[PDB]
Amino acid sequence: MERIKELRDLMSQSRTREILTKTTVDHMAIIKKYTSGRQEKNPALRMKWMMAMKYPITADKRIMEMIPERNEQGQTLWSKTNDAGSDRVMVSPLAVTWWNRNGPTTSAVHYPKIYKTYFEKVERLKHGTFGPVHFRNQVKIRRRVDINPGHADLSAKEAQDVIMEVVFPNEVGARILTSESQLTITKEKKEELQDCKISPLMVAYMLERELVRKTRFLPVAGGTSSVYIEVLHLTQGTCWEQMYTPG
Amino acid sequence: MEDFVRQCFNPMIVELAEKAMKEYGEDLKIETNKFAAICTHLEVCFMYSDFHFINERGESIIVESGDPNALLKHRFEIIEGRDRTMAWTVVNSICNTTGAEKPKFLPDLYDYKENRFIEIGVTRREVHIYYLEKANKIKSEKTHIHIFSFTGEEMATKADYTLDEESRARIKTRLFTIRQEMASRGLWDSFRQSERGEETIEERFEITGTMRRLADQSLPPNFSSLENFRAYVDGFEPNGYIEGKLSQMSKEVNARIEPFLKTTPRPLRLPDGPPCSQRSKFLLMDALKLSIEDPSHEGEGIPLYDAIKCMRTFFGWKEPNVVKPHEKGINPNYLLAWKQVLAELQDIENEEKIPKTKNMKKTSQLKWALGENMAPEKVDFDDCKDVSDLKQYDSDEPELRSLASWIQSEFNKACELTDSSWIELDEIGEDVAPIEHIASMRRNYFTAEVSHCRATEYIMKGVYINTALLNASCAAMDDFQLIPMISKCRTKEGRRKTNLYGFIIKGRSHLRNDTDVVNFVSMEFSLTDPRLEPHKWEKYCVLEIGDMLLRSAIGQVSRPMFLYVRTNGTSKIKMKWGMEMRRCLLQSLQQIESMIEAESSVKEKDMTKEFFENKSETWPIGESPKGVEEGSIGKVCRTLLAKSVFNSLYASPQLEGFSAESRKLLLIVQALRDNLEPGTFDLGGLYEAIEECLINDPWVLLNASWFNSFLTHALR
Amino acid sequence: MDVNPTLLFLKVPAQNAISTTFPYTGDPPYSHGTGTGYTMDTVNRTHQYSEKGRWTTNTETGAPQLNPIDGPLPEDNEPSGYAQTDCVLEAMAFLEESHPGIFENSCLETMEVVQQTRVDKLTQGRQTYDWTLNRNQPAATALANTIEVFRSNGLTANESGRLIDFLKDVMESMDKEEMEITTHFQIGKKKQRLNKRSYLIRALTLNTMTKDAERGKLKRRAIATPGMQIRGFVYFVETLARSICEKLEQSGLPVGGNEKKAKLANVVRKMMTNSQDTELSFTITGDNTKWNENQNPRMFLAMITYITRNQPEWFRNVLSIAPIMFSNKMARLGKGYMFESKSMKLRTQIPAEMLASIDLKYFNDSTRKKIEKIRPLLIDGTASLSPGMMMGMFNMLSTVLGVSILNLGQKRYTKTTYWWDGLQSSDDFALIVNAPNHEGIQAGVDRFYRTCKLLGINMSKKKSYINRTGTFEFTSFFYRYGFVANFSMELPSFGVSGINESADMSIGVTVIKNNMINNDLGPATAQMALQLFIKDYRYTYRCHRGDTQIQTRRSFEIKKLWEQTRSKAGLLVSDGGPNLYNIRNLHIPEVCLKWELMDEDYQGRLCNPLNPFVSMEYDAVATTHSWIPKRNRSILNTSQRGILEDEQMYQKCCNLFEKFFPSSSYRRPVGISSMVEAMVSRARIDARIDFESGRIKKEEFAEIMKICSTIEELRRQ
RNA sequence: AGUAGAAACAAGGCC
RNA sequence: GGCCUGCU
Repeated sequence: MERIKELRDLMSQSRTREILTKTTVDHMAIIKKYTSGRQEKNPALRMKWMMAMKYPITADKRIMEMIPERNEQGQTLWSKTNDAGSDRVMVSPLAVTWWNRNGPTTSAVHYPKIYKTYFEKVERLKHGTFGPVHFRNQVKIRRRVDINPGHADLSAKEAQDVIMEVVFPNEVGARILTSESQLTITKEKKEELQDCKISPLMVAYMLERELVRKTRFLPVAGGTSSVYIEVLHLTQGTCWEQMYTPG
Repeated sequence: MEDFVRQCFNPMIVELAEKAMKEYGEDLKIETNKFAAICTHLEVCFMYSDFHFINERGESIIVESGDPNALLKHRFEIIEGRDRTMAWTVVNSICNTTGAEKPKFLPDLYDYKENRFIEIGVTRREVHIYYLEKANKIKSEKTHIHIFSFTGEEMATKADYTLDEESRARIKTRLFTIRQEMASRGLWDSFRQSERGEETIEERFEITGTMRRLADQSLPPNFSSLENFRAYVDGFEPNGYIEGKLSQMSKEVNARIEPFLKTTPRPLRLPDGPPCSQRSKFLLMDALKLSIEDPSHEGEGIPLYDAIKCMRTFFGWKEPNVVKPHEKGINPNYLLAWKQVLAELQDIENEEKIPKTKNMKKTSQLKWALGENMAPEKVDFDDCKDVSDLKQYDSDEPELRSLASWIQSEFNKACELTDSSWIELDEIGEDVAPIEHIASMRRNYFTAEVSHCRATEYIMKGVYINTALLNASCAAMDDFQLIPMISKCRTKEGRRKTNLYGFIIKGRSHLRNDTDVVNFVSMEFSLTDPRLEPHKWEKYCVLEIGDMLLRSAIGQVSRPMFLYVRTNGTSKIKMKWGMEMRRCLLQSLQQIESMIEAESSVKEKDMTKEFFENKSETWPIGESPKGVEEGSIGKVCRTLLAKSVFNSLYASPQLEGFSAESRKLLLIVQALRDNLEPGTFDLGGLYEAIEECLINDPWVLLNASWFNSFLTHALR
Repeated sequence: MDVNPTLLFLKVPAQNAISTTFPYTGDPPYSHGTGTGYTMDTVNRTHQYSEKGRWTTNTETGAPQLNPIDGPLPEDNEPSGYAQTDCVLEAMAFLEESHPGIFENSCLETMEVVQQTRVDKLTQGRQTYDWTLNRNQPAATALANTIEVFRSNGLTANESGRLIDFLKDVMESMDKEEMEITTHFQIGKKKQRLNKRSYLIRALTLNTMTKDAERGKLKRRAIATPGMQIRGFVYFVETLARSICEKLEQSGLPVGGNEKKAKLANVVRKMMTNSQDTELSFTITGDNTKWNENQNPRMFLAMITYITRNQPEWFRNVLSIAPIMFSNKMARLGKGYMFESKSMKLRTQIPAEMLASIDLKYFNDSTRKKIEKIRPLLIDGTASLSPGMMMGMFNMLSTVLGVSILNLGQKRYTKTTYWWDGLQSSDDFALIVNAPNHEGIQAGVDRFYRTCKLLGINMSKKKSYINRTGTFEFTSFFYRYGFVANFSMELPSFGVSGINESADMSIGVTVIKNNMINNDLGPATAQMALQLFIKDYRYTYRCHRGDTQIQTRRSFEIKKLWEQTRSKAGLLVSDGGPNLYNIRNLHIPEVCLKWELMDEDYQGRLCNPLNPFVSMEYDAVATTHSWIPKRNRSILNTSQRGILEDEQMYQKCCNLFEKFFPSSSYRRPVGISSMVEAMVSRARIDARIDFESGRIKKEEFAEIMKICSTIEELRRQ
């Protein structure tokens, strides 16, 4: 209802009507990357250079009615000048910090579920036990090891199929979950995601983070367990080995 | 041909057929029977669905035509001929809603009331064979398959015909008419045979026209066409062609190995010419500090008030006068600029509130010294063609300069300790692991040995100056700003102290490219007379500004006080890299810790404590007139820190080129020192590659001299 | 004492203190003005290493071209570009013989990729030469412009959505008598019409520029960027070349750094130790001189034709078009030249297009000679560059040729006591030669060099040296009985990246962690790097601890936030909070590390999806600090000012499409249906199934269907 | 002048 | 003379 009237509104104007009529779905991606903005070759130089300007960041126009134009001391927090090729306005970093001290507040109960792998790492490090460090020549041999702790033993596309099935049931396409392991993963992750109001895209990236396994070729010495490769920086060195038992 | 399929079939049907064919890449030009078959299939499906609207509850009205009604219901949803994505989306949605079994292959329609999919096919052969073909193709089959024929006959599963008799008879008659009419021209002959060939698609990437001709001009010289070259390659057989032309090739094409012995290497030739002069952005070993003993942290303060306080602690100012003129600019402008800075400082002091950033009046003196209106006017080439002096920008080799002794003494001074600590690093999480405690102890040793070092003071000066210059350039692209050069140190007793080295007057800084130059005027206090090493002060105008009475046993010396005034320029890239000079600490102490850990592997215990306290081991870190002198680990740390700091201060393309081309030679020499029988193919080329980078950079020339000394002492 | 750090090498071996020889703490050299002089130098030089070839006049572009293939064999040790077709084909044959079925399997994989690739893949690239504007534009923008021009001219096979159909359109455009593009003036539009020859030259041209931030060289170099017509063919050829390389143990190009080190260690172990007592072993640390200038695309076509033997003709054609286009490639000279007049005190800019007619009175002797020598090859403001590759673009295939040369020394093909092996990545190699005597060692080295000269590959004798096996160098990896850490190469990556506050923090800690894992960064060095990174982070984003009294533009808000919070240990460093990072926390994001210490008010305000700010793998938790920095905003003064409105409208349409298709952002949409058609069909079916069993009921369902019907009526109209 | 080093900056353009 | 722009 709300979508179709907006579609009619966009189709009313000649330019947007032509864009919709001539642009095919396949090219939808291309036009989404169509931009005059060139990727920066020296981001550090610009960030050090841009941070000395007034209004060096950009924000949605909503900020104009959610944050005051000036704080108590009279410093500008945002400007009404739009970005180059966007409806977003240019705002200063004081708008961020202000939002962090006087902006709207919400319940962050979902975030521990959103980035649950990172919280799992936090809690495993918190409950870990250290031991004596042994100084000795480390024979570090370079091997391909899996870095993701919560790997479900699914490939990128094999996992993405489950992601689409659980998050976007009607956009799956022709693919049917052939393996019963994928099927039971779908059952369980749909059972626990019956009513979770967070937008589907963060759910998809949740489940990519949790399910997809990743490999990397690194110099390892001992360990080789997925939870021990997590703290390889902390447990191995050129001349020392730190005994550590992740929680 | 296509005139037929367009004239008989509805433009809607043919348009959908074109969409369907071009979806997979087929062409109606080459596969016409496929186009006609797709049109027939689409029309049969639509007329199967059309004019038959399901009423309120399960049963359907066979309406006379599409009627305007509140009953927008249809007995079938048409999945055929939408798109792969859209057809599968509809299939998935309706399957999820009604729970019907998902069809492994795209069906044609979906009947709602009976809640099942239906597949419709038109067959040139007899219906039964095609029916059983799609039955074996469609297993897990709960869908209702209905099959028609161009001749007309029908079949379906369970002998079940979902559509009523009259509508099916209409479809039969339409197919019948199509067939006899198409035969009336006789294409039915081709349609009888094309069925089995249509289903599979052959890809047809072909080279023709222009791109074909180009293909005939991209081959070896003795080939006339791409067909001939491809045939030759296909029939190619290895018959010892490499060996034959190796025999034919001249023996002068060789890689003869020249042995590399002790007497082989030659001392690098350094350029000859006038001695090189100082190019750094500030005085390093000649700087003087005015102190106030301010208990305020690295940024807790207003730079202008700090500068005023530091200048009010010193008494003995004199009417400034020129001592060492610039010799190529206007010295009166420099003197007047210094007096203008003094006047502006007094003006700032008298006012109520100290401004955080002060703008300097754009007088003639600062206008000349900061290079305003110096760039030539940009003109179109059509307006300036006959001007005699018009020519390309001067692009020649930099002027040659001989090495001078001052740079080596400056590097000596940069490695000595001082009575002040120049580094207070940020905090880090409390150490919980034993390795974290070891790292903290090693880091404390490093900072204890490095903090009191002139290289670290140079790091602080460069970071502060470049940060201030970049921030001022971005904030005020038009105003001449006064920036006091401020540092802050910890005396050995623990008290805090603020130090003023001088002032920078920054001009207009409309910096577009990373190489765009912002000019500034640097004014620095000093006690070193410019008449002792004038060649080092080529671009400086040195004035005499005061007198100092420093504590000495011979009464009190009452030395003079000069002010080195010069014009310099910097860039956004140069300023950005000078704002990150603290990576020199990382480089030096990473090398030191790498050495410590290499020695800690052989001896099964950490050796940082022994290395730093016991002062046991020593390394060659310089040469004295008697010979090579070795120093403890702390001197090595300071020397590497100074080397990195001077690499950052004296960066240049010459330095990079020399570093690479001399690393090659140093590794060759090291291989010689290990009895690895090293060899070379062209050593003169390597030497000329090393020597082309030594032009005028004092740092690069000093590095080349160091390499010559290393070659002299090595290889013995 | 006269301090001399170089003397430190009198006790510490060079490889164990090599980081001292890398001046990577100062600014790298940058190019300031034009890059046209370098381009003319490159064209003249690559035409000088092949001057003994055959001169031809291309019948399509009318341009002069030089063919050194099967030319006279070199009689000197200077760079040569006279590769022998027989030698290259025989090297390929022996490479296949030593690895049976490699070419067939690689061809199968490339065929599957070719048949399953889509046009959208061409959007994953950096600056590409948009010929419609004669300018470097992002990959997506150039692709969109090319698609629009083709659709306007009538080449719509790309609507199929397959990359190969786009290549079919590219080829079909070559046979059009005259195409039409659009030009903007200083605003409206103007239709310009290009002949067949003009379009050919614009499609065969590569845009040149100068390479900045190059470490280790005194002189600046010129690099090139291709157009959009040749990038799909290049993509397919690169797919085949990488498939071949993955199956070769002597190639290290497609793998990472640690994999390169593992390959080098394995080859050294297999060569030196297994050699018997009498056998001598040597290692050559070789660099190739003028690698690209002597790589002729015709030899690449020969290699492609050999590899694709006994394959479908369409596959051979589609994989052969790329070398065909690089053999006829043109180079755009560049920006031009800036002239100065001292007496009248003015400056002037001349484009490179005028170099073919400019009077040579304004140039130096060097530039005058360059222009005089290159003028014969100038065709419509571009220079013919047939003889050899400009820069890379076939690094995989060049590595394949190098690995073939390496494999020609298995002792099955040398038939002599000497033999060789090693590793080779484009323009760099390590060669281990084993032979019973120094005579045999030198004979093997000479034969390897001479065989390289027979394939157009030249050994740099000034940058190459041979020593005994056990010590060598390869791509700045210094092996001394085991690879040694080189922290200097990684030093430039220890500052704030410049993405945003959260991204910069995560990237810095992740870089420190990774260099601790791979590059042997010490614990104390890691702690100091963390401290320095946090200092630079606070000073760059004006986010100081808040307890400090450093006055900045952002300091008032930070102090008030500091005073407001009760538990100040939960504040992010960007909010003026303390640093809790250490060696044990480098793998944990800051938001999660400080999660249980945040105040509920601060935690909710920071991690709020409603914030108007949010729009080398590093983990990052989305917060208000994930903002996006402003844009260049220099568009407003140029003729190309209408791109901003087009971008905004495209974003509106794509956002609405996502509103219709939720998964449009997760996985890219596929389908030939126009956007409006797909949205309307989805709306119809969704309203259908919602009315039947869902939120919708009959009246509003009918209203939605009426709106859809009028939308389609407007579409057709 | 100064930065810089094989070509540039020392502001650009529109009224 | 004011305004516009600093990777387009």
